[PDB]
Amino acid sequence: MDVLYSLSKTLKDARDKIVEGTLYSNVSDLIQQFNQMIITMNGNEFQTGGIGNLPIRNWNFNFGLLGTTLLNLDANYVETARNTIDYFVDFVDNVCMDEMVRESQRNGIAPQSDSLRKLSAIKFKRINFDNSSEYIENWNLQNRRQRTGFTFHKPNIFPYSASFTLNRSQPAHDNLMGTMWLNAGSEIQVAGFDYSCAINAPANIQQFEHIVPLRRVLTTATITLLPDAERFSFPRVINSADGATTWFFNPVILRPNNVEVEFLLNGQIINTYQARFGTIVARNFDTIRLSFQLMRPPNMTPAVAVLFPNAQPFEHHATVGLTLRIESAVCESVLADASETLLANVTSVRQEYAIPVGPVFPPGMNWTDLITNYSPSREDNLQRVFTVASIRSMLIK
Amino acid sequence: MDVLYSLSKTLKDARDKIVEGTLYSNVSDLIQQFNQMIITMNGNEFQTGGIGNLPIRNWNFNFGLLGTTLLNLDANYVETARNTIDYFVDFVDNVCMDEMVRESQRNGIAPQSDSLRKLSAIKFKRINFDNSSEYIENWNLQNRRQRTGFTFHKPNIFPYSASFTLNRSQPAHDNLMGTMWLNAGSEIQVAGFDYSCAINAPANIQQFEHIVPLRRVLTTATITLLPDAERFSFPRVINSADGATTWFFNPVILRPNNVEVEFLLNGQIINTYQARFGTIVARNFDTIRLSFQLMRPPNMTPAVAVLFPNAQPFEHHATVGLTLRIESAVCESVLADASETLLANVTSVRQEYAIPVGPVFPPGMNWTDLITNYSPSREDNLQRVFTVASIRSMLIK
Amino acid sequence: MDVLYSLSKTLKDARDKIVEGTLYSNVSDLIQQFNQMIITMNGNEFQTGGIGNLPIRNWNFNFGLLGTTLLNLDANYVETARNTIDYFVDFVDNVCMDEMVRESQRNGIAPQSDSLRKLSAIKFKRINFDNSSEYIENWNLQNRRQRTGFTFHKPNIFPYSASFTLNRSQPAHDNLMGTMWLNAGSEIQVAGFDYSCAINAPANIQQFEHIVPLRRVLTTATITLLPDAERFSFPRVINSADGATTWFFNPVILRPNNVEVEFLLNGQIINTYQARFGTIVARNFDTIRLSFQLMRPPNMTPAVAVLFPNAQPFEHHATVGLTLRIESAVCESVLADASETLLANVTSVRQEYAIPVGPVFPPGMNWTDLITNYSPSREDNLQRVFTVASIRSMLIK
Amino acid sequence: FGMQRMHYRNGDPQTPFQIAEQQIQNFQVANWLHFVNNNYFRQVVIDGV
Ligand SMILES: [Zn+2]
Repeated sequence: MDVLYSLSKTLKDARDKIVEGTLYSNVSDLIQQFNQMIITMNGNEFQTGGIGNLPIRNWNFNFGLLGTTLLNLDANYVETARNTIDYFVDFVDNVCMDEMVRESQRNGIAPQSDSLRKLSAIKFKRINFDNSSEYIENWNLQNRRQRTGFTFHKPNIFPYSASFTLNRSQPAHDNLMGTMWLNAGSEIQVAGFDYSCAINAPANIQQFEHIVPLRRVLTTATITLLPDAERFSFPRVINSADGATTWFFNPVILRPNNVEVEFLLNGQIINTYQARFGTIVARNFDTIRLSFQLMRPPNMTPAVAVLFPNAQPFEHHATVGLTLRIESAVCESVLADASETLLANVTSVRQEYAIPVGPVFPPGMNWTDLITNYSPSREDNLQRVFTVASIRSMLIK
Repeated sequence: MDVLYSLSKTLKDARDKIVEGTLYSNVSDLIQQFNQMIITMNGNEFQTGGIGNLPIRNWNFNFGLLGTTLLNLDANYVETARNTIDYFVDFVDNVCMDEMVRESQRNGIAPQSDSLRKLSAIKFKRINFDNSSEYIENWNLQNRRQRTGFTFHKPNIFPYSASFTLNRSQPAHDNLMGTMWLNAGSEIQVAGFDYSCAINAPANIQQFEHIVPLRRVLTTATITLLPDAERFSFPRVINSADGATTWFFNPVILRPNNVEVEFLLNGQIINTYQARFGTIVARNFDTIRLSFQLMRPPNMTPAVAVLFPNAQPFEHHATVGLTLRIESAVCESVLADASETLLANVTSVRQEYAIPVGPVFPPGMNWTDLITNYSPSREDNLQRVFTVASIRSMLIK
Repeated sequence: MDVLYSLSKTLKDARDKIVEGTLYSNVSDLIQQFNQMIITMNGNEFQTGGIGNLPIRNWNFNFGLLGTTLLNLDANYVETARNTIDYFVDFVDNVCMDEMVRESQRNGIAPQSDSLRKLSAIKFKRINFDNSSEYIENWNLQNRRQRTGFTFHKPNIFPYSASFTLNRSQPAHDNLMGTMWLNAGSEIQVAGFDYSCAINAPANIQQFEHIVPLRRVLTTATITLLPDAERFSFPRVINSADGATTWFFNPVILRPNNVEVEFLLNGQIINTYQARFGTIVARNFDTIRLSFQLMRPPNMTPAVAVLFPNAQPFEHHATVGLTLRIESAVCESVLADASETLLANVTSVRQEYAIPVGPVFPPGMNWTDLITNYSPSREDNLQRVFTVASIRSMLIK
Repeated sequence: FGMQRMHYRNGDPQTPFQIAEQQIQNFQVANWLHFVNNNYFRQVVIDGV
């Protein structure tokens, strides 16, 4: 993998630095690395493809070295360099695609493509250059069993889940108490509703709890916490738990009472925020516990009093809410985020070449299913494919 | 353009590497590049400005090479370097602004300012250095006819458009069926509404469709598709199509039925997702087709049954909807986005210097108009100004 | 601090470039820099910790220079290098934490830890290397008293503020005119409401204004403006200004007319946008003035007319809202934002080591309070701790 | 190695071995040349001297 990254990095540096008219002192070391790559690759043959519709291509290498005599690079030098670089970049592209379209249930971190297995040989180790990218750096750290970390903007951690739980219910669904929630990407929206508005609840308070566990531990996360859930604040017709019928939800929003957001790591309270909204920091956690109450307003004006009676015909249903967005985070594992295009690249290559479903990833690289069952084997395969995808995107635009 | 970027990169590397105490072995090659720049630029005269209120300024170059020999740079070396660096930074700033504030209907890509036209001469080619930044990479690739690529976070691909279509209407607007959408930036929010809740529709189903074309093809796009449109789930008073009167919209939200989101390229379905929400991937597409259905709940509790009558007076109007946000994408053409500041920089310079409306861009660089009539000449000029803006931001804060 | 950054930079380069198999021409200058660092740091005794629970650590340096006799670095060379690199990284990490957990009301920009004070000496200037990161570049520019600039995605420039203002009211809270808003992070969401729908207002128009003064001047800001406030478009029950009672708000949303957005600097309108939504640009501003109007629809169909009677008992309350979001901006001072992790890192270190509340920052690094009272001393200390956090984030995952 | 004669200009900042280690592909010869190029004494204070 490091050899593949080195090939990509040296080709990128060659395309950026070997330009007409530049001094040879700007490219002396780069050309030494390039000639080392050419010498190490010459005489070897590779084969990429043969899975799904990905074409089978044979790659041979016989390239003269780049010269070391000009004071300033000229058109001839750049033409030769680019004619070599184009072939090398195509070979890297196809190696990366072949690696991305493959997965393995056992030894998922190891190379899966024939070409990457060949490049894993010691003879190619001389083409190592530097490992400066975040993904390759974490690849090396993971190989060394050292602590890793990827910085994500809006991490796609929570699998899509729009659901509701009812703690009080009747077949008529006319006097309900419960919670509704949407967890998607980096957003949690939870609403606790009570149709009776806690008229008879002890102390005229109804308690609501929402426990969202994560499949991976996040660290140093910035979180925006807002005191309302706009997604559960308008009239709804919702099909019941079993789908046998439908119930009506006509909410009236009150402020959430005694809001407590706890970020727990292995069941230990790492961070706690009481009635604090806005930007907060969770340094280390694997589960989020949102606790909020609906308190019946002790004093009501006539309008609110008419809204909330003491008899069964509850036309308006009291509702409180919380919204929790994860703006940024750090995770020792790989995830999908709103900024990077690695999930997109892997999915796109697989869809384009009609790769059959394998034994590791769910069909079509469905992120919801993957992050719902983020097994260690799936994590190994996902890191491998994402690292090779980043290597590929280093060269392909 | 390449020469201008090389000047900016050389100056930035000079400012970041030539610091007191650093080993001269850390800056030997950079100093050779700096001396090459000084030699090439010596004896040449330039003029910038003369458009709008941008002042006219004349630039001459008579700087000597840096040649002092030491092991670690001292204060004298840094000061001598800083004088020349300051002058060159000012020159590059003014050249970049002069090029940003100019347009051309024909030959948009080509340099417009006289300073940049001079710098495009062959005798200046000896300052190229490394074209590593994304925008200069794409500039060179486009010149070489290779496929380009710009990665955007929340691309601004949709021209702002809030509208409604009434497939069934009366002058009283008591019984309406239709769709209601807002396309803005990277978000589509659409909602079909039916006041009769498909009481008389075939199979008690109403079908709504929404076709959003794109002015440019996006590739490897990750998209979040959620089943409710927040924007169109509240009571509204909306002016009619002709603006003569106003009508009342009082929605009650039902789950969208038989959702089908299709990403099509040249009328061919490239990607399709049925009844799947959360994160999805569209590898290549130029239009989005969202189909959804309002199905009358076959089973309803008394509250819902009262909500939906079969008579005329429709107090609650059945509404279904979808939200679709492009979190990240890749485009062959430049676009605005939420993470870049190039559009902001160009617009800011033009506004500050009161540049008269040119023949290409709309007044005030209105992004809605630009992305609506995103003509080829507009794309050429926009890429030129964005590349210049990136070059300038390499040096200016 | 430049010395600490150079230590971190050279250690990062050693980790990412001293890899098995790499040519020695790829690490020639890096090895020279590393040996320079070892020479300069040999024989110096440092101490870190002592504040809160941060352990007291003593650091001695008696290392040997890296070898230079291998054409290609092999496994033994890498292991030997890592032995010393680990110790240097640990020293840098502890220095960074000790500096982050400290603050000073006077000269908050000056180094606060003994280790950084000692590193500020002249003898350590030899370890300077290249200052290419954004934060160190701004640090050097600020020390030289030059321009400073940080680019923020969704800057956290608005202290959390969710409130309402009543311009017409009475104890019954059944005929209210006013405006309710939420300013949070990078989003302003305001909504002006009138219960009588301007039945008796002059020209059937009610004016609403909302002034948001930023605590720092933003520049080249890309902003999105949308014509509704989704957060104040559903029924709710709000506590009174004094908290004595609660009142009912039942919005019906109309289109805001005569929308004006003014971006002002020192009270002078710098940008003005009238009846324009979507992407807009503010080149230089420190205050945002949002003006909008509730216009009673001159013509109404019966369904609309029934909503707005001319007598007191108003059941539906006319509301018009605006939503403004700063997608991207540039600021001279440091701010938390959606993409960066510096605020999270500083808060995480302080929480983990239980640093007692100091005299500069608010308890627990509460960003709402910090940006509410962002005094010059707080700005200096925050820039210092953010620069140190960025320096530490290139070594610690 | 069948390489063209090194036209070495007097006063060149690099020595013939320094040039040859770059121009030569054979690992044994290149490694030996590199050792000769980067081989130095080591200044060490031993017993106060
Ligand atoms: Zn974002």
